[PDB]
Amino acid sequence: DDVRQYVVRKPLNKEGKKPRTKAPKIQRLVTPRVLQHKRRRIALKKQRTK
RNA sequence: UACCUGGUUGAUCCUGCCAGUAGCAUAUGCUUGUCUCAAAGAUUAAGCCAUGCAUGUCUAAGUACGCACGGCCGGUACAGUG
Repeated sequence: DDVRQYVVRKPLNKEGKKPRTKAPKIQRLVTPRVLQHKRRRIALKKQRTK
């Protein structure tokens, strides 16, 4: 199940302003940037072993 | 600039100190137009202190769900400034 769907968005409301629905930034989530950071560390292990 | 002068005697030559003489540091008195640099609560009390200030800090890169903002797009997890 993708946790991106189940984030409880905050239903803001105020006068003279367009409707707003804020959601928090999920922390400790596996993303293509996170995976590339583990690949970089493994590559440096190869470099200083060669 | 490697310098002396007055004072003991009726007069003399000495010993010897007193006073004079020049700088330099603190205080003080009188006087003071221009211009440059410039010390300044050490001395006595390392005594006592009203009040204000003298130490804070964010980049692309630790953590943003403050609508606090003008503004995107609207199922976009997080647009940005903060």
